[PDB]
Amino acid sequence: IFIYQNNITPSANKMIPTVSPAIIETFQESDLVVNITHHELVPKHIRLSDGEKSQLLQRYKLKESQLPRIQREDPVARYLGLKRGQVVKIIRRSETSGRYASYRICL
Amino acid sequence: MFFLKDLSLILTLHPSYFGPQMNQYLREKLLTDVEGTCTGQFGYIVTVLDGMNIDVGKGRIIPGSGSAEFEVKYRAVVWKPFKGEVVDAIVSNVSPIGFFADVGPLNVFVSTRLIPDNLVYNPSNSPPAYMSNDELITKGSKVRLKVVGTRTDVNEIYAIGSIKEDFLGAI
Amino acid sequence: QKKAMSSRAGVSQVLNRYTYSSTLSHLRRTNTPIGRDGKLAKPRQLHNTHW
Amino acid sequence: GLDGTQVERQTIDTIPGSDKAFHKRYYVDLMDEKNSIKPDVIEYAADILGDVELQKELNSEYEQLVSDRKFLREIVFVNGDHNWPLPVNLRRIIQNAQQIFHLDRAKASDLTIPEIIHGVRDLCKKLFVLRGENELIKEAQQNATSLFQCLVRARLATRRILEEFRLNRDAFEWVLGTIEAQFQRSLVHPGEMVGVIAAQSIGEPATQMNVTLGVPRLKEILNVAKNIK
Amino acid sequence: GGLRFGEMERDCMIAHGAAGFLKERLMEASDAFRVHVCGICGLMSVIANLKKNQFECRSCKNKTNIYQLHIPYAAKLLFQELMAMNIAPRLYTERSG
Amino acid sequence: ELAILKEERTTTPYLTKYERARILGTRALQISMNAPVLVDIEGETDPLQIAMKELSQRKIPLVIRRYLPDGSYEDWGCDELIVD
Amino acid sequence: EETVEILFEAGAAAELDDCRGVSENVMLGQLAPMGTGAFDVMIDEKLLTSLPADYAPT
Amino acid sequence: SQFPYSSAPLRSVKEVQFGLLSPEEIRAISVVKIEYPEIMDESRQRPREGGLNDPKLGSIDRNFKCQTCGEGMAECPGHFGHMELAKPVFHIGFIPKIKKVCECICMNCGKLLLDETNPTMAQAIRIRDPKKRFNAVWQLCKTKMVCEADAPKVVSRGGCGNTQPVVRKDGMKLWGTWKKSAQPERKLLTPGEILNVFKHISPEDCFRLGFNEDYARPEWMIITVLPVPPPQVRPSIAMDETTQGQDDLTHKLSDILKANINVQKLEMDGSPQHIINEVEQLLQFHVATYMDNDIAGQPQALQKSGRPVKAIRARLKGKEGRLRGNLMGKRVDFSARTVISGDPNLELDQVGVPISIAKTLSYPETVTQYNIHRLTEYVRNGPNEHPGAKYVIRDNGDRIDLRYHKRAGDIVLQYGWKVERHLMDDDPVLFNRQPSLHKMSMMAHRVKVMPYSTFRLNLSVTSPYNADFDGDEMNLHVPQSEETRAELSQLCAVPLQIVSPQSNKPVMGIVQDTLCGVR
Amino acid sequence: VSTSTVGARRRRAKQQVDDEENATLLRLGPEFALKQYDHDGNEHDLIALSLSESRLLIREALKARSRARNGGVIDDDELAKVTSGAVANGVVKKTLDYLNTFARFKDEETCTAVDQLLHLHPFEIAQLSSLGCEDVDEAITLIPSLAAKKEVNLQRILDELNRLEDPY
RNA sequence: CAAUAGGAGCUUAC
DNA sequence: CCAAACACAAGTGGACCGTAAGCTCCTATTGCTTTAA
DNA sequence: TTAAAGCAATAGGTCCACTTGTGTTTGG
Ligand SMILES: [Mg+2]
Ligand SMILES: [Zn+2]
Ligand SMILES: [Zn+2]
Repeated sequence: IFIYQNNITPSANKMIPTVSPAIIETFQESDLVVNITHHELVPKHIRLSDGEKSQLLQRYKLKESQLPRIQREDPVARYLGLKRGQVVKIIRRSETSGRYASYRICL
Repeated sequence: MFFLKDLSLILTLHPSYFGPQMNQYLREKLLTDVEGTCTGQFGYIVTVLDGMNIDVGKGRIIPGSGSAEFEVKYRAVVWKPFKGEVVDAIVSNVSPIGFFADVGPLNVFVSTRLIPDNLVYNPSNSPPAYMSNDELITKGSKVRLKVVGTRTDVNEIYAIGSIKEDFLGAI
Repeated sequence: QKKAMSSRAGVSQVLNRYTYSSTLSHLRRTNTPIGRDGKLAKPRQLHNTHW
Repeated sequence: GLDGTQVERQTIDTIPGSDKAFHKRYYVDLMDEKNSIKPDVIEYAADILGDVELQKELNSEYEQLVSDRKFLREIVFVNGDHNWPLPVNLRRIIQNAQQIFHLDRAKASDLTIPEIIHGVRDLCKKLFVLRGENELIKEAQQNATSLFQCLVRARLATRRILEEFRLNRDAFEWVLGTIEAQFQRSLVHPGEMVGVIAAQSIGEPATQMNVTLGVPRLKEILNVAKNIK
Repeated sequence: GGLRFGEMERDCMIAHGAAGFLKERLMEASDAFRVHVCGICGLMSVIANLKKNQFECRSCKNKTNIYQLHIPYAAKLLFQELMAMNIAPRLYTERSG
Repeated sequence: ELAILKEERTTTPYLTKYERARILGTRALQISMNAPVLVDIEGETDPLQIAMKELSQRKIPLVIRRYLPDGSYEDWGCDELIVD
Repeated sequence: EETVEILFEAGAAAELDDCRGVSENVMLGQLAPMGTGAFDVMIDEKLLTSLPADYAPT
Repeated sequence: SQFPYSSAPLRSVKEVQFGLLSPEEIRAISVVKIEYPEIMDESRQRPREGGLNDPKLGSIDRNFKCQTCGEGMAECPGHFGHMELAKPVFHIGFIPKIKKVCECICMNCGKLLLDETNPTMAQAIRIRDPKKRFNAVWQLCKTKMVCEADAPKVVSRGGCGNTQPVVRKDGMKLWGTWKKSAQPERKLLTPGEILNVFKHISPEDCFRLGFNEDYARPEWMIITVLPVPPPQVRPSIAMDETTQGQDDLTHKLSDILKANINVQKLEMDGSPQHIINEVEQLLQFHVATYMDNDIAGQPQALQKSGRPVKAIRARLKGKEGRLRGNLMGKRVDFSARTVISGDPNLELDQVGVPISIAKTLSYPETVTQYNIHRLTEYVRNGPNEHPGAKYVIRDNGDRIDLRYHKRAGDIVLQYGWKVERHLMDDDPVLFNRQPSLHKMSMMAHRVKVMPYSTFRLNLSVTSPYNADFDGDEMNLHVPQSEETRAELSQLCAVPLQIVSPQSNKPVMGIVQDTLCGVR
Repeated sequence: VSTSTVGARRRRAKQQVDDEENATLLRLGPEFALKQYDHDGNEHDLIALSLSESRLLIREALKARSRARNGGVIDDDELAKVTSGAVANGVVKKTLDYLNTFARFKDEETCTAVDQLLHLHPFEIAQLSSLGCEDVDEAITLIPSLAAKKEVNLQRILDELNRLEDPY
């Protein structure tokens, strides 16, 4: 994780994905001042494991492309270090049922 | 030549026939319907292996008409000729312009120009037949004859052979 | 006649003879050719100067 | 998982009030003589006092009620609102049960506490929005009916059932069976065109309608705008 | 003339879930038609002689794999106009992938 | 291949409104096409009402095949789904 | 919307239409996989074979 | 059942596969080559074969049959011809994509400007969607201005090394600017040269840009032979009992034929290069406006009445076009309309139907052994008395009209036959008021036959319809089968819509005098 | 009407000259693919039946359907009767008499023996059980494809075949 | 046993 | 500091605008030149 | 000298996408 201050230039930015097998993510300090997962409108995201993702797909008789989706650049996917194909589980308030579990897959 | 062929036949059933021994009625309908028919894509359907034990499955009611559709899948035996394949036969007819030989369910006729020239026809022999010195073609004979043509007509097909080639003709 | 498009339509109309007052009103009618292509509700409004 | 014609506004009774009011409505004590069931309502009144193998079940019930209170107050309805559209109307069920079985004359009730507790527990484990032995199926099923279970447990509490509604065993079995069947009737049917119904349900009110509101604001929302008025 | 069963009437029938009624309004109460398609090319280029019981797609040189379809006459006309603009709509009666 | 065994059938055990409507329509069309009638016909001559009597007595011989979004399906005879 | 442009793009890219929607089944006059058309109605044999043997096809 | 028997099995469309039509298949499916412009022979009775009204194209007359399929007007679909063009022309609906492909590919050797060597394109290839893949390859490959022969020892990728032009669009003419090395010589790209360049694209190259080998080949976006639609798509009409004008498409095809022949009068004799371009461009413009007469920045193909030509695109779009005017909604039989009135004495799910409408509309009731007496009474009653019947349908589709039949007493009804009896009490009918804003604006009612030509409604159902009785009219749709009767009565019936899902409250109440009176 | 596992065969842009039949050159048609399928779509080896297996199968099917018709209770001219229709009886009688006029293997025992011995392309596999041949010459000239496979073994296989051939 | 099309204009009920 | 590779912003494009219904009225190519009787 | 048939000829405001030009980074 490479926390920077002002900006990361695209020429530098292109080296970020070409450094396999390590992973480099960057955040700007101004963005990190508030932790957004503590916000009341942001429910708790929990990345699933591979076995649990397989269980989720089989329980619903689903393909990966038939799930609601989340961008890798989503602030909470960025905050969680989500890689492509990983599924978060989002438990949230429900005024009709009390509790509702949502799942989104990463683009 | 005979091939074992998996084939199907979609059917329509009136609601009036919806009784307790329906499936056997459809089996009898299949046996009457298919035992004898020709199709240009398969050949000739002589019999059906295990006729009484075909599975009709579950039919679906067509919306708007009320008649049932069945995909009665089964494995049967079909007989199809191919040009350039050798097929045995027995002669049925005789004529100055050639003779007819029954092949499988069909009857094959060979023309005069496609016959070894040592064979000579005779309208006056008893019995009337083609002859030669050391070759004979009379009624009841066997003929190992090649197929060199097959036109596909939906109901009845016809194959025209040629006995002009070696190892062929009277046997 | 050959320029029917780009020409004003409905400038002449069949005189309404259903009843007498309908005729009298048809003879005193007015039309602003703004057109219905456009949802500006301002020119459709009864205005003070209409008095 | 419910069809939108089948739900009616109902009060969730564990939400409102002070802790003292909550305690007085719902908490029972077996050893304590005064704060127990009023003796003149049940057949088995004298056998109740002093027991322990039943005060355990009463405490479990009260702790489940406190769990519901905390859940609804802190997660679901943080602002205190307790009148929400929900499936089967239980006031009407209770009043119909009173009418059919003639609950007058304040008769000695033959409805034991353990039977009440186990009846409500089984009912809470009988409301099927999703069927299957899978584990995500079980989790989704329990998340689906959490609010409705909160309602059913806030209403069918032991003190309330025995004192305020005075149901006997027959009325109790009838209320439970009716809750099963009417909840099974409140579910949306597979095949519903909920998208067309929702589109019409949203568009029709627009025909009757310095913050921007009404049709221009709805147009801004649906025509997702990078800037708004 | 007849009354227009417009788009909003179709929306209301869809909300009601009455699929058979919608199909019956749009087909048997209106321009229902029958066309023959080629089982190989899926174009309505099948030459049909119903009294002689003979069919042929001359492009595919086909006489056995031909299917009939009941479709709105307006749909047949739409497909023919698309063919007139070199677009080939191919109607297939079975899924492959 | 795509059929589901009668044990792991995870759909509702209750006949839905659309299934009931279509089943009644199809049965009415069948009886109106001189199909045999399983119930005892006492008074009524309308094929739809006869179909309703048969449906209530669980004597309508039809099957609902409930397709899942992935193409698989479950089979339920009408007589084993519960009608309200 | 954009009917002609969308049809041209579908032609130029060889789009395959799976015919699972509502409108697509509407324009072809077919039963939509919707409401009453979201299932199929088969013929049950186990219940049928209980009938009297005289109600049979001849 | 109103279709004569065909032996093929009837099935329904599960998959639609769009795509272009190749010239080979266009020639193959055709039935007659079209070359003579003039419509009639010489105004001479069964016009010139090889013209736009060749009987091979099909029949549009009631007492004549199709010379191609031998079927009546009812069954003959119409048959396509073809009309070879002297020069190839652009398909008007593909010029932007032709330009994009021209920018993407090497215009000399038919190869992609960049390979999988460059990892950006090596990953842009990896998109499954044809359109996203095409966009991701064009957004990169469009800027390299040479077909490098070496992939970035000397290893040759097979490239050529020719520079790339800067494509631009001005109307229907594709300009390509070659900036040599100063003066960039800008030349016109004709449809034929682009067609030749496009035929050279290899199958795998074709796959990378997102096209298809079997269905959509990039050169099939250039027209070289034109299909001629049957006269069904462009039928003639009669104005005053003896006169006929051809449809717009027919005159447009005639103009195209004139243009084609004028093109074939230039490459056969003197043509000083300022007539070849003019006449070929006339052909291009006629072909373009035959398909799309709404092209920006040019005049429209006009009629001698001053109106523009009704192009096919204009045929297909809009509220009144094919899709929304004939497919999303259409006019239907077995419907009625009249003013509505209120009746306090009707039940909630009852509608009062005028006698005249009850006799004009009809329901087909299959004859069975439970309704044969009643149906024979209806047949004897006739189509002028209620309850009667209008038609008898035999088991093969033959209609017995009971008006002109003088011997209505001598009809015995067979089993399985069908009688199209009158509208009768308790029939479920769909009843509807526009606009139909929600599912409860169109509901199924039970019929009660009444005099006095208005429709009668119980007054509590006027709220879901938003109706009142000061001029309103409402529509009535009669279901023509048992499936639709059951669907109406079990899903759309008035009692079933009392509670709405919009706000989980009732929509029908007590109104407008019963409320005041009950207070 | 009559269809089978052969389904779409959809139209690719290109055609194929290799579509005409020539039974001398192993070209049979797009109905006898080198790897067949079954009625469950599962893969399955092509079937090319000699006269013996087919005769046994047809006799078996006819007698099974006769026992089924009889409730559970000898000659081709009679055994072909089980079909329905005069044309059916005629075609099956001619086929069965053709089988019994050229059936060198008149039992299941020798059919099983040749099945074991043979199991190479099933076409020629069945044609060897169908076409009696003295030496290598008849096989390699009447069946011209045995040349370019370099696994012949025709000598001893044919020897044992004609040895197992019953008298007549 | 067979009753044109396209336009414009004025209106009806929301 | 002059060069290639590459990104962002601005301007000029296009497409669409409730539903259903009724009636009446007008127009459906016209004019000029050439050929044949 | 007149009539019929065929061919030719005129003068509303928003948003999104694509293309071109000018600025930034890395560096020969
Ligand atoms: Mg009104
Ligand atoms: Zn074809
Ligand atoms: Zn090149």
